[PDB]
Amino acid sequence: PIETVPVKLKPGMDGPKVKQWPLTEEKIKALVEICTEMEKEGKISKIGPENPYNTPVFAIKKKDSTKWRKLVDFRELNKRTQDFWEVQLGIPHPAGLKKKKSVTVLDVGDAYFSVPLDEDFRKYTAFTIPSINNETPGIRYQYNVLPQGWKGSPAIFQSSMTKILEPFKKQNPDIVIYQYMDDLYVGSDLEIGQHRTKIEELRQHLLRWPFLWMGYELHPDKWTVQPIVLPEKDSWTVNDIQKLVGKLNWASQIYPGIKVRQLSKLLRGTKALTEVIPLTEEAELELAENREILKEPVHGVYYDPSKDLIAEIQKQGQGQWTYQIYQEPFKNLKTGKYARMRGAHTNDVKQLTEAVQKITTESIVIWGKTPKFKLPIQKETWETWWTEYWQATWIPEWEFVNTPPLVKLWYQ
Amino acid sequence: MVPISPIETVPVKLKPGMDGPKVKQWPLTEEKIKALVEICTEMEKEGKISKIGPENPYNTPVFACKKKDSTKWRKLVDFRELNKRTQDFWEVQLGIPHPAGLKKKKSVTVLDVGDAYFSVPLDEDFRKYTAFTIPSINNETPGIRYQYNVLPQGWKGSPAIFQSSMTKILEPFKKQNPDIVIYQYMDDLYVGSDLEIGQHRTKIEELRQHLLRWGLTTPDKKHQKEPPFLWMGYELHPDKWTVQPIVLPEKDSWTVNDIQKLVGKLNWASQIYPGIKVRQLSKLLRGTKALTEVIPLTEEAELELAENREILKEPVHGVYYDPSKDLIAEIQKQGQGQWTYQIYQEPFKNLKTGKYARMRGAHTNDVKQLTEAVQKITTESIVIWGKTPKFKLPIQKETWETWWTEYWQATWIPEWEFVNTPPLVKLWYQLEKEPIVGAETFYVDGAANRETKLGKAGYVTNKGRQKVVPLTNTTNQKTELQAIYLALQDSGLEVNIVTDSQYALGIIQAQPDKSESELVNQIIEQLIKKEKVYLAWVPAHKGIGGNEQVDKLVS
DNA sequence: AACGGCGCCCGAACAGGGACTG
DNA sequence: CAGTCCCTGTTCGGGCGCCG
Ligand SMILES: Cc1cn([C@H]2C=C[C@@H](COP(=O)(O)OP(=O)(O)OP(=O)(O)O)O2)c(=O)[nH]c1=O
Ligand SMILES: [Mg+2]
Ligand SMILES: [Mg+2]
Repeated sequence: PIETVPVKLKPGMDGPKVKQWPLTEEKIKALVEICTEMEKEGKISKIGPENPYNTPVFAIKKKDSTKWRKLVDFRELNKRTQDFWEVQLGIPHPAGLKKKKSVTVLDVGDAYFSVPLDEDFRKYTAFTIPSINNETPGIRYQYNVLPQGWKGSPAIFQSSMTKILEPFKKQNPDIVIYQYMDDLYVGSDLEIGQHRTKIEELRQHLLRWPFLWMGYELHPDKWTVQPIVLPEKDSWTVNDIQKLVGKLNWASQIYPGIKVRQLSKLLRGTKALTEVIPLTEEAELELAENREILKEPVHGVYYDPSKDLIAEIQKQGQGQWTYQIYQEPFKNLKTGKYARMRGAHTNDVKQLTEAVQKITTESIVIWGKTPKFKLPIQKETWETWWTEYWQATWIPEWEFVNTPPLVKLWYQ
Repeated sequence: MVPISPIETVPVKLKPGMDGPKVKQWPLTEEKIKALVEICTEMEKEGKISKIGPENPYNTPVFACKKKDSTKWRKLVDFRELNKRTQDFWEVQLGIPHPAGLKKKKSVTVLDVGDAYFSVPLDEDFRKYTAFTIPSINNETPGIRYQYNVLPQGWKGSPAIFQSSMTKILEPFKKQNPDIVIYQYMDDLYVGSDLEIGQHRTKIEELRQHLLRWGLTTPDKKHQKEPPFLWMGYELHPDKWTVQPIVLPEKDSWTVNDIQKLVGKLNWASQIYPGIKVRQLSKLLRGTKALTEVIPLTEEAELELAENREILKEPVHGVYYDPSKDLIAEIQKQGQGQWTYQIYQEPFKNLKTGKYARMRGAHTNDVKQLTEAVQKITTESIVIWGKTPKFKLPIQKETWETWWTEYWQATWIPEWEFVNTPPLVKLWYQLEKEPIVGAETFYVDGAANRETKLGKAGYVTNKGRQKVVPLTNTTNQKTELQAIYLALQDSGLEVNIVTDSQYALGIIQAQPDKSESELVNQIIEQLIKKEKVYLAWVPAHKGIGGNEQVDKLVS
C-alpha cells in the first residue's frame, strides 16, 4: 500500500556489471539459506540472463556475532545513483555527534525490507550466488524491496524513519541520532548506564513497528590525534641529524615556517654517519622553534562538504598503523595511529582491514562520508583475504599504492 | 500455428535505435547445400522452424561443419551482426568444473541432452528478428525463407538462455532428490549418488522422464552407465581420474603457431602432471609477430621440451575430494621464477597439480613470488573446494617472519608449515637498521644530461676516498644506481651509503634477488658479498653533508 | 568462416610520480 | 609554475589450451 519512490540512474550511466568473485563453502551455504528465506518472504525474486546487470554478494559476521549477514557490494550501483541520496533526498549530518561522550551504532537495515522498490529500478539490484566447483550455474536474484547496503535505501526510508524516531527525539531532546547506510548512530552525554538504558528504549520504539539486539559502542570524545613529533636525544649523530633534516624538510610541505638552516650547518663536511655532533646554540633554538610549530594548527585547513575524503595508511611495524584523512594534499583534516588491533604481530591483512573499518567509522561520525582509501598492499593480496575479516555493513572505495618509507614521517 | 513448448520463454530485446540483421548469404559448396535442406525440412515438421514470407525484411547467412568423431552435421548461424545489435546478457556460467572437486560417489551417470539449443524456445516477439533464406540451387531456385522458433547455434544469447532454462527444469527434481548430486554444465549432466547400482538407474530413469516433460531428450547414444566416464575431457574412474591422452606435436621444424599450441597443451597438462615448465618455450614467442615464421629451438627451450615429454611418459592420475580430510598444498621452487605445487589430502595422492611462473615487476625476490603463488593457489582452491588448504612452504618460519614484519606493504600467508625440501627460499641480504660504527661512509650521486644522454656517477667518503666515472647513453636514474654500485665495488665488507635517489633506494630496500636490469643484478651481487650495508636517504639540493660535495662532482 | 565459459603468456596502450628544464 | 623524460605499474585484447 506504499507508492514506490521513482529512482533513476545518473544521466549517461548504465547499471553495474561487476562479476561475482569466488565464495567459500560456509559463505555460499549461508547465502543460499538467507536468500531462500528472503525469496519466501518476497524480498527477492529469481531472474534470468536477460538482466545484464550484476553486483557481487558475500556474507560477513559482525564483531562478537555468530550469525551470518548477507552483504552486497553496492559500491558501483551507489555511485551511479549519486544524485539521488545526496541531492534529492539527502540526510543532514549533525556536527554534535562527534562531541557526544557515547555513540551506539544500531543495525536498522532490516527495516528497509518493508518498503517496496521501484519496479523500473529492481533490475539494477541483480546479484548472483556462485556454486562450489561450478556444479550449477549462477543463481541470480533481484530485490523487490529496498536493499541493504544501497545508499538509496535510507534516503527513501528517511520519511518513514523520521515518524518512528519522532516520539523518542521529543522525549529526549539532547540525544543526537544520525542515519548512515544500514546503521543508526545514537549519541548522548548520559552515563554508560543511562545511555544503554536509553538505547534499549529506542530499540523498543523500533520493535513496536535480525541484528537489532546488537549495539556497537563508540566514544568520539576519547578519539585522539597523532601529530608529527621530533625525537629528543641526549646526543646526536650525523645520521640522526640527516634523518631529522629529512623529516623537517618534508614537514615543511605542511608547516611553512619550519627551518633547517642551523641544523644543516651541523653537517658541513663529509663526516661519518656515527660521528656524534653536539648541537650548537642556534641549532637548539631552531629545533625548539620547530617543535612549537608542529604543535600549532595548520593554516587554512577546514572541511569542504563538496570534496571527497581521502585516507592514507602506513604500516609502521610491530602492530603500529598510522593514517591521515584529507581532501587536499598536506591539508590533513585528521591524523591518527592504531596499535595492538586484532591480528597484531601475526596478520597484516586483518589489521589493515580493522584499520580501514575504524577510519571509515570515524569519518561517518565526524563528516558523514566514507573516505577513499589508499591501501599499502598489493591488489591481489587484499582481494584474496579482505572479505575474511570484514565486519561492517558498508564498503568504502579504495586503491592500492606502494610508497617505500624514505622518511618515517608519522611515527619515529 | 506452432505449439508452445513447456519451457518458459526468455524475453529478449534489442539495443534501442537498432534493427535486425540484413546480411547477404555466403556462396558455399554443394556439399553444404545437401546437408542443410534436409535439416530445415525436419525442423519445420517438428515445430522448431517456421517458414516466413516477404513480410520479414531480414536475412542472415549460415554455414555448417562436422562433429567430433561423428557422422552428424552442426548448423552454426553467423549472427555476428545480430550479436552487435542484440541486448547484452549476464553469463551464468562462472567457471569450469574440475574433477578434483568431485566427491566419492558409489554410482555415477553421465547424460547428454540431444538437440540442446533446438529444444528451448525463443522469445515470441523475437522470432521475427531471425530470418534467413535457403536456396535449393546455387543459382536457380530463389528458395523459401524460414525463421527460428528455438535457440540458434551461434547466437550470443543461446548459451546463457539454455543454462538458465536447464536450471529451472532441474530445480524441482533436485528438491525431490536432495542426496543426488547433479553437475550441470551446458547440456551434459553429471549425476552421482551413493545409492546401489540398481536403485541408481531407477532415479536416472526418473530424471530422464522428468526432463522429457519439457521436450529434453536423453538418447542412449551418449548415455554412460559404466566407467571410465568421459566428462569434461577427463577419464572418470570409481576411485581416480585422469586427463584424456594429450598428444604433443613433434615437428622437425618449429614455427610460431606450433609453439603456441605446444605451450597451450603443456598448460593444460600441468594440472595433474607435476613439474611442467613453459618458461623457455614461451620465451621464443617474444618479439616476432609472424605466426608462420620458423623459430629454431634454443638449447634451453630444447631441454625444457625434452623434460616435459618424459613427465608425460609415465601415466599419472588424480584422486577425488574427501571433505572429511584436510586440504594440503605443497610448493616447490623450480628456479628462474618458476614454481610448481601439488594439492592433496593423503600423501602422494594428488588431487591436482599446477604451476606459477608469472614474472610481475622489474625487480622482485623469491619471497614475493612465493607469496603470489600462495595467493593463486588459495583462490584456485576456493573455486574448486570452497576452502583454503594448509600450506607446506620451502621457507623457514624465521625467514618469513623477517620479511613480512619489516616490509612496508601489508603481506600475509595463511596457516602454513615449513617443509625442508631444497632449494629453500631465503633473503639473500639484509639492510642494516642503524648506521655501522667503523664502516666507511660513502656519499654517492649521479647526474645525466637529458639531451646528450651523457652523465657522471661517483662518490665521496669520510676517509677522503673519491671517484667520478663518466657515462655515455644513460639516464639520471641509471647514474644513481651506478653511483651505489661504485660505492659497493670500492668498499669493505661493511659500508654506509648515503644517497638522495628515492628511485634507487626504493628498489634496494625491497631486497630484490632478481631483476630485468643488469645493473641492478650487479648491485644485488655486491649486496650479497657484503656483511653489513646501511642505506640512508637525504633530500637533494639542501647542502646536507657529503651529499652536497658529491653533487658538485657529478653535475 | 559462429556463441559462451575458464586458464596461460604475450605486447600495445595507458596512467601516474619523481625530477629536470623553459 | 607547465611540460617533458624516465620508469614502473595496470588494463585489455588476442594467441593458445580446454569445455559445451
Ligand atoms: C560443441 C558445441 C556446442 N554448442 C552448443 C550447442 C548445443 C550445446 C551442446 O552441444 P552438443 O551436445 O555437442 O550437441 P547437441 O546440440 O546437444 O546435440 P547432440 O549431439 O547431443 O544430439 O552446446 C555450440 O554452440 N557450439 C559447439 O561447438
Ligand atoms: Mg547434447
Ligand atoms: Mg642525487
